[PDB]
Amino acid sequence: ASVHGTTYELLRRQGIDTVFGNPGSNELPFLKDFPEDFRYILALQEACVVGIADGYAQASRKPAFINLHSAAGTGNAMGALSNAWNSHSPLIVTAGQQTRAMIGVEALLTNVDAANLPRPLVKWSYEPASAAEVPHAMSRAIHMASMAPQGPVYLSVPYDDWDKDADPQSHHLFDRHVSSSVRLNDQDLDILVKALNSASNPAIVLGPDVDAANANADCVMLAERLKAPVWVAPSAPRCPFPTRHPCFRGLMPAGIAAISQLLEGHDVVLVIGAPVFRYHQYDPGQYLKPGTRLISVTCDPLEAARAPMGDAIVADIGAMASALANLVEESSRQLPTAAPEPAKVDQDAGRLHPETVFDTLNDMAPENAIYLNESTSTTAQMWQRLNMRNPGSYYFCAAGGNGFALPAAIGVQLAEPERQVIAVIGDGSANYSISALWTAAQYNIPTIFVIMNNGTYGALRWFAGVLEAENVPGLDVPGIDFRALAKGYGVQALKADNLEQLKGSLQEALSAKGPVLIEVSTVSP
Amino acid sequence: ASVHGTTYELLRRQGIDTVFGNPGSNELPFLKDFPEDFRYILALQEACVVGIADGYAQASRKPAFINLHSAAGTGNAMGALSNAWNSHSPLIVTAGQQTRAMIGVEALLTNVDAANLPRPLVKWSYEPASAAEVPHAMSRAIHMASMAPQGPVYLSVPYDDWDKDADPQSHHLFDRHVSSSVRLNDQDLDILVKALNSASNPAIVLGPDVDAANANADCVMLAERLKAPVWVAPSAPRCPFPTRHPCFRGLMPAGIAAISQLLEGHDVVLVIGAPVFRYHQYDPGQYLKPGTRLISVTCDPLEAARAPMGDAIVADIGAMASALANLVEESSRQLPTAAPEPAKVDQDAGRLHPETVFDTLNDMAPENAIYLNESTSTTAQMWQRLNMRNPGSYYFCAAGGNGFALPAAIGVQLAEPERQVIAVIGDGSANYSISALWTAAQYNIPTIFVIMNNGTYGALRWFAGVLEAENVPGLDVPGIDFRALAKGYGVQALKADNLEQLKGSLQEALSAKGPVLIEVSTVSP
Amino acid sequence: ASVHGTTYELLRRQGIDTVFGNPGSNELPFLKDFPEDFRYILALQEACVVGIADGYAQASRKPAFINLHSAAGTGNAMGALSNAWNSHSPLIVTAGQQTRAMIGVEALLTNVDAANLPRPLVKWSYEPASAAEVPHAMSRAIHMASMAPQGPVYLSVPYDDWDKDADPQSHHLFDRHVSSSVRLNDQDLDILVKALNSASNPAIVLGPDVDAANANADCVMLAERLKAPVWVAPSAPRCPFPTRHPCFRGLMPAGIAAISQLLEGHDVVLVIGAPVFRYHQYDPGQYLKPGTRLISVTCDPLEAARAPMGDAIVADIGAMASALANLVEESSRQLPTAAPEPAKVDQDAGRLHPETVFDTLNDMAPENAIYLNESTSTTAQMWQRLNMRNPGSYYFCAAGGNGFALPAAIGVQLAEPERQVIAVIGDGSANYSISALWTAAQYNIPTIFVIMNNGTYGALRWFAGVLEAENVPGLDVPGIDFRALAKGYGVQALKADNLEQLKGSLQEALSAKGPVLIEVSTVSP
Ligand SMILES: Cc1ncc(Cn2c(C)c(CCOP(=O)(O)OP(=O)(O)O)sc2=O)c(N)n1
Ligand SMILES: Cc1ncc(Cn2c(C)c(CCOP(=O)(O)OP(=O)(O)O)sc2=O)c(N)n1
Ligand SMILES: Cc1ncc(Cn2c(C)c(CCOP(=O)(O)OP(=O)(O)O)sc2=O)c(N)n1
Ligand SMILES: [Ca+2]
Ligand SMILES: [Ca+2]
Ligand SMILES: [Ca+2]
Ligand SMILES: [Ca+2]
Ligand SMILES: [Ca+2]
Ligand SMILES: [Ca+2]
Ligand code: NA
Repeated sequence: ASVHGTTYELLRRQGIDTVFGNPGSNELPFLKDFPEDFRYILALQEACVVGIADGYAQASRKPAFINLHSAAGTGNAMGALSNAWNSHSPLIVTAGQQTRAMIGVEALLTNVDAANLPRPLVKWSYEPASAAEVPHAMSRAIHMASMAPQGPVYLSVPYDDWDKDADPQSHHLFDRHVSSSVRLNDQDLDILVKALNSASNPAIVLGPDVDAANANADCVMLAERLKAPVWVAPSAPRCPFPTRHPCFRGLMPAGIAAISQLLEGHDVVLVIGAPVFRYHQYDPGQYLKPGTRLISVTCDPLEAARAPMGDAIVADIGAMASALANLVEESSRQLPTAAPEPAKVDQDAGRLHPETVFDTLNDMAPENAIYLNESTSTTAQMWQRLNMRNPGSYYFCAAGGNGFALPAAIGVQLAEPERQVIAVIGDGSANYSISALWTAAQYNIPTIFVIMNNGTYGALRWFAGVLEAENVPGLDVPGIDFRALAKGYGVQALKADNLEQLKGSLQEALSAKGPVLIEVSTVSP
Repeated sequence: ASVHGTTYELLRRQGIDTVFGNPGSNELPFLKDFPEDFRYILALQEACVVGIADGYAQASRKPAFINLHSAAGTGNAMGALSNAWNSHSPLIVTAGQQTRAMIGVEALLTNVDAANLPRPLVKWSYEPASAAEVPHAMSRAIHMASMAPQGPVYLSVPYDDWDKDADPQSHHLFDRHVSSSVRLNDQDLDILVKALNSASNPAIVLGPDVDAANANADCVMLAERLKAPVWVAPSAPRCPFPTRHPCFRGLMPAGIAAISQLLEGHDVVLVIGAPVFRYHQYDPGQYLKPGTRLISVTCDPLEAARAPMGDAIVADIGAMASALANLVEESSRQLPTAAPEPAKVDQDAGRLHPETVFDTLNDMAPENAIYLNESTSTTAQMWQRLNMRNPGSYYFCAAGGNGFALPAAIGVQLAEPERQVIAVIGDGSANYSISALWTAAQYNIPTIFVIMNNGTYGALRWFAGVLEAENVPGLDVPGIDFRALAKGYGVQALKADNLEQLKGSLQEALSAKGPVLIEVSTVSP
Repeated sequence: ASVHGTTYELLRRQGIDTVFGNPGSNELPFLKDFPEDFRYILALQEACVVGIADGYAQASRKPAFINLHSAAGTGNAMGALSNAWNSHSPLIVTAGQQTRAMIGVEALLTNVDAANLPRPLVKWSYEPASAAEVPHAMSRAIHMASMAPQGPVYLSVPYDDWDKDADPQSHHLFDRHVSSSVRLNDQDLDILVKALNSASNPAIVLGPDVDAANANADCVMLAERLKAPVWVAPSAPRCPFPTRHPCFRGLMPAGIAAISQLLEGHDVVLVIGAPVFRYHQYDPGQYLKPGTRLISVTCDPLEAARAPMGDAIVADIGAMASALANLVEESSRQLPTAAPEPAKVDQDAGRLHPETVFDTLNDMAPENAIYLNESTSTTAQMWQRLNMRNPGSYYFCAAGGNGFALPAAIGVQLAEPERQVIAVIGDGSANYSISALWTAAQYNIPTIFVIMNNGTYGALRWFAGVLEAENVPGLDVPGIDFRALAKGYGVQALKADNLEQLKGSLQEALSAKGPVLIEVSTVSP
């Protein structure tokens, strides 16, 4: 067998059947004779390729396979890898290298010092020392991406390797099963459970790895047993809990003092599947108030090490959530009371308030819709106004890097063909990965893109106000016609200048058979 | 003085007056109170920011200053840095970091292990250990980018540093002058000159660092004195010689055997300002034939070390070209005969052959036009058909990374307001950095963009044919309306489906007062 | 509180009370006002410092704290870190940096790009962005070294940081408890247990992480229940099993084909706490024979990913060994039969055969002796001839790097004051870290050093024979007087030229009150 044949066999035996890519010359020997059981998803720029793959991996809860071109293609994807690192996304990033005989001379298209290029945003990064090693290196990449804590990995392959003979012993790779589905030992788990059972006023904080593990339902059982309020950890990349459940208390503010004040009076705070914590604004004060102690369950040693307070347990979130939910006592305390609905903001017949947009989406969207957020000044309102009952219903750029949601929404829609994806993206953010629209058109992936057009980088105006910074350039983005961009890439487009038009546009989009972009004129901040 | 005030003073004292950027939260404390004598050029995605800055630096022959956001913004620019590394572009890349007090916790927007992120594509990469060090670190960045061999550098700055007090001793930085304008010692230079004077059939090969040094005219004098044919080294990022001068012989083929065959019979081959050599296709054979010896003058130790043959001298290209041109004897040999004009290809009333497009551009464009090339299957024809008399007249992605020419053409046009820039970009390549169009519209930078639309990644079909690779996915890019994309970003747009319309479109574009995009229907390969 | 006071409080609250070091100027602000409850162990060269700390950490099963000087001191320790990486040794390596105000100028003693220096041999490597972050960075280092898979970490601290004010919120660091004591979920653990219970001819292979976890006794119970033979994985850094237990089968040969042949006929091979596998010689063939399947339990994702065959589970070795030992059925198969004693080799009245030395050690040493091995040509005989009943009884350089055993034996003896340590070290290996002898003398740490003096690098002669390599220089090390070296560093020294003198020398050494070196004249290979 060739390295080509052996590697595609390994991939299919490990459950991989899709290549997200933008091709180049070093990759043609890999892509040729493309197997009939695989499918290739082209995107026009590598941030788009990786964003699509990332949404697909996060929603499908399985690794996604990517093929990029050498250093320039890898480099174009590096901002997307920033986000994937902070979402623990299992991404297998492969890139083609020059033929081994010209790597030394640094021929055009040589990826120099290739393994160092995507560092520090990958868990593992490698270029094999010979062609026959390629399948074994691919096996390493698959497992490194997939083991807890999941994350992106990188493999560079000289183009001449694919046609070489494989090692006959590579067959031992095909059916390897690697598990990290582990939980705390019984003795120590009993100590934790007793601490939770004994707490007088526990609180629960959940992060993205809960949703990645599909631990959401177990966390609902845990919160119901403990009679405990539940928040989402700050800067949330995913939604780990039903947002209208009576225990839900919303998105935590991303500040040190704000969080310790919120937790004041809670004796035990159990954090599951989050860093402790993804603060943003500097809001100095106490990490925790006297009387509060914190216990974190995390799948990532790096998160456990860097928490500034609390105890930690490094284990699989699915296994731990299941065990805790099933072991804790039912407390005799009263179940928390559901938060009241948000108020309707006043809305005239002109430009839309973001609150109106989210209320209207909540009214019109299916109950199993999936939302993505890159409308960066409106996140708090989004979290208050969308009832997200089901797992896998929300994604936000985990590193804060714009350019995620537009492509990721396409990947999510590919992963979840029966759940309508609705990406709510600001006019600023829409540009970073605009060409991803083309992939939705070409493959008829029926994502709805809602562009919140207020003419400015609103979240930067917000932060400038926090800093009391004046005379800052570069904050306005006038003069973009998003319907023309959508037409450019073959996507049906609508505009909503007022509420009547927003309702009409959403009704048309929801009954369309392909992707649709709606440009919404929103109020300037 | 604050670090902010001191750093802008250093920048202006070192000749920097423009910030190319896409802002974020960590950068607002740098950008605030933006000085009145500076200008800020916004682009909508970081590949665009860096491409614009790169074109500006290459055309202006001076460093360009960039400001990006943390890891995600830096990462989005990494493919652009691939190209800048191989063009020796003097780019000062700055990125904002989180406040020092939350770097440890890895708050949102922390750039983890920041200096390793852009490696291996930068000459120098650093995050200062204290606020007061920032001006001194900026000084290092300026000089590292600017000294031979020029190239990109990276500086990460915690956002809280800018308001801190500067070191009063930072004033010693402001007027430092650093020179690398050096040439081989007299004794050894005399030996080289005697070898050139003695040669029976010398040849000259020129690379991009000739054009970067503005050594072009000196190289013309040298070639005229030596009566020697002149080629351009393969995979050429710039044009180092007048393309209708009698000595000019065109772009070398990017293959080992092809080059040694071309040089056969030349006893001494003098390479100036090029790697030896940027081959692409694998074309194995002799590096040089018996009877040919090679001497390379390069500004880059890495190029001198990796050449597989020849002697080398590491020195400034401007200083060496001037010295050689003025020291060599005038040979009594006959001056080489100019190459004949290319033939007109047959052209019917339908889709355009690329050769027709280039002939028409050559007929209609001003004599001091500047061209950029990202029409990757048509490079050889472009080189044959455009008379480029002047320095600074051609740019092509030096690492082969698509996404350079569209933004770079804007930067070049900014650098050269009196020379009409015409970027010839394939339909595939146009997408990588499409949002750069917006910057041309907003700042009214009157670049002309000629989109060669053949529906496919033609150069990849070419390489697949070289490999005899079949059943490759992802090679076609149907369904893009470039006039709608241009309208999306505010750029006037025209379409040319035939030669009559191409002439009309070019006449309109050349008399327009702002940027113009022309979508040209070209023949499918 | 100062950073100094806060950091020593963190250290003592996390169980650290000893600093292994070689001081320098950048470290004096850390070491000053040294707390009375700590002790400082000086060694004369940094390979020695780290080797001592490594033996201490491995034997004490807890992290060891090291302080080295800047880049040169860190660099001198890098070979020792090679070994520590492959033994999963929890080492907290700190090094002093220049004052922040001169880092930029690169004053003498600046550690440039410090965090990259010990890479790739550390799990985590960092220099804090401010003085107030130092305690939090130290907390990260402690936990990163200590969490599974344990390993070395690196922290660089500018010397001016220690006297700065600490953050009052650093107290939350002091009592953090971080656990990685995890095991496979119940459902999947039951599947594994059923597979073991069902096996017709199981085999067990154990590696060093068993001994690190003190899982040895659980592995004895497991082997007795399963009625299974037990080997030690190749290139063994530790001894995980009693070597005279009836199930024990010895050290595996370090070759692919040799291992698959050894395992032939075993239907299920359970590997615990080892890489799969640390082969040495290239012995190509089948990784496993038909009929054998492999299951690995490893604490290290990197080991699970790179195994070329088998299933894997990533979990804590102590927790998994305990669970398996207690859950499996007692098989009705007959218990394996103990291996017979090794034969006595013929020995005349002259130079000693290594087999004689090991037999004599086994006869004379206490039953709870601890051995170290850096007599590299005699490892197989050592493993056959020493009855090691107890955990923590054997150490060998895990990366194969000479210079470990001499210092490590001192650290082990410090960790285990009531168990006599006997380091068996070749004449070649003894030189790498010879100055470590001084630390044994100064602190009266009563290690016995047995120098096997055959005049040559015997293991290299062995490998040269495997390669059929001739005319190799540098293999002989004549002319070293080890008694004079021992006298140089204050250690009592004896010589044994024959068996009578070996017995007499060992009797004297075993009844000495301090360290003793015995130079043994062994047969030349
Ligand atoms: C890759 C990248 N570049 C720049 C930024 C900075 N950035 C920018 C540019 C934001 C503004 C986005 O504007 P929008 O129109 O999408 O939404 P709002 O107007 O609601 O903020 S939010 C933010 O953090 C970033 N985080 N990531
Ligand atoms: C960043 C990046 N991604 C992908 C490629 C691979 N690539 C691609 C995708 C080419 C085709 C460009 O198509 P075009 O329409 O711009 O021009 P032609 O049809 O004339 O080739 S040429 C080439 O090397 C690359 N070099 N750089
Ligand atoms: C730091 C280091 N340097 C060199 C070696 C090479 N080396 C050397 C030099 C060996 C010979 C050791 O000789 P010895 O006298 O200690 O024992 P033997 O004569 O029994 O081999 S074994 C071995 O791998 C190494 N592994 N590590
Ligand atoms: Ca098919
Ligand atoms: Ca906006
Ligand atoms: Ca002005
Ligand atoms: Ca094309
Ligand atoms: Ca004391
Ligand atoms: Ca020896
Ligand atoms: Na990098």
